[PDB]
Amino acid sequence: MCPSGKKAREIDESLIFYKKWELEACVDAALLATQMDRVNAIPFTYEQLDVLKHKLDEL
Amino acid sequence: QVQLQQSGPELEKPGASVKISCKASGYSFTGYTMNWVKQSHGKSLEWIGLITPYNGASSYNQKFRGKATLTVDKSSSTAYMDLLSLTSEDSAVYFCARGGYDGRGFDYWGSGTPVTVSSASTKGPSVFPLAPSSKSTSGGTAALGCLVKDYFPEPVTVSWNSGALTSGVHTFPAVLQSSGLYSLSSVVTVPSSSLGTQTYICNVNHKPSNTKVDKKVEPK
Amino acid sequence: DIELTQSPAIMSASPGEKVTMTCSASSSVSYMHWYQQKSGTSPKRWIYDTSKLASGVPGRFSGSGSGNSYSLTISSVEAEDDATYYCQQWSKHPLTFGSGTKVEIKRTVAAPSVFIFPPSDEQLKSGTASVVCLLNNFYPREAKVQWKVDNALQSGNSQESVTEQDSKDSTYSLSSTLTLSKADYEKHKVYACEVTHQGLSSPVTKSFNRG
Repeated sequence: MCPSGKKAREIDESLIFYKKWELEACVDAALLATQMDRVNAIPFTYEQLDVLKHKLDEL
Repeated sequence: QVQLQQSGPELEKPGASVKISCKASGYSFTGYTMNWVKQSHGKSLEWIGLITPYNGASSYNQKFRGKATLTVDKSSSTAYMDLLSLTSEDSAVYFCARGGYDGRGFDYWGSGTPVTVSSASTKGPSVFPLAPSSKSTSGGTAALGCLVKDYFPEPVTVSWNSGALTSGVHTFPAVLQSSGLYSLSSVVTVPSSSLGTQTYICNVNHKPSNTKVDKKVEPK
Repeated sequence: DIELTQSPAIMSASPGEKVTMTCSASSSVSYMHWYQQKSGTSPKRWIYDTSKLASGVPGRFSGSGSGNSYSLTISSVEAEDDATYYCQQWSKHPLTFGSGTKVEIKRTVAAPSVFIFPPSDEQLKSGTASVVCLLNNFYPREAKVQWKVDNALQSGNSQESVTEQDSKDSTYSLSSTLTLSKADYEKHKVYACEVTHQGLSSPVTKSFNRG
């Protein structure tokens, strides 16, 4: 369950303060596919990145 | 052991820039974000921003955009922060701090880099003895110390007998004189019976003026 | 930006007591972290993810809270807990910190032991003279000092400085420094400082004669 109010509407830098589990719950894969180009400019950790990469493989 | 070793105190004229550094050891540098924080003397903490060393991506607190630039050198596991066009409101202590795994706050912090922005120039302390007597004999416990006068910028270090002596010691906060210079005392209480034999030395380090000074403190 | 309001600003606590400090966030926060900082040291991660003990932190610290109200609890306070504790929200960019709750430890009245130091010969030939008055290991923090030269109540020339609370005996110490010209120092003979404090039933004076 994405916490109330916390669902990602853009792939932007305020996602850096999402926990691994919150990324998984709050970031729809479609969204992420279309704003893929943003990710490599956001200072994500290797752990956060693992989760985002898992999302895109769901697809 | 994880360690974040920051560079020494800086003194810069209004309008200059300065690059401070943070060398990480004891872990995998690219495994963790690195963060910078500012603390104004006597104040709260403000987050400046962070960076992931692997690819150099970064993110800033808007308030610090332009004021600060974060970079890293992976091959020396060192993180850097450039502070531009300095004013007196940038005078503060700046920390680096590693972000704990998966967002668990900042789990290791560096010692802090104090930066002073002023027009005045470096001066080193003169270091005078605060010597005991029968005007410093409280039933076989006596007091003595060093007075470290007229210097700039902060900070100065003091220890006694080269770290040997810690119990009893009080090193006071520097005070800003009208001179526009700083000054502080360090003291320590001891038993009277120890004065004949034992000999006491304060050790003064002032990194900015490259002053390193040991005053033997004796009675009379 | 998320605004964090910590209270009380200053908490004073008798050892053994159970005490809680609060951090109100201006809007909703997913996780809060807390740091202990002691005068002159880097902050140390104390509680993280709202309620988990960071490595090495004694079990008597805990954290809780939901949504907007977070709290940090010391279930049995101890001399070494004297510090400032900052909350930090990890929820909305940019990260923000409260301005801290400072914890000072209650102990019993302890009068200052008082010592006076005349200006050193080395310093005199400089041009200026500094007489120092030390008040050692007292509690609580409030003390009055007064300088008097040949019984003339000084004023304008002195400056005080006070240590942070000791983490073992919980006391303070304070210095007062009277600064004069070689000239005005060479004038008079009797230099004293007079101290009053809660734990003194009358003023302690420590004086001396250029001699």
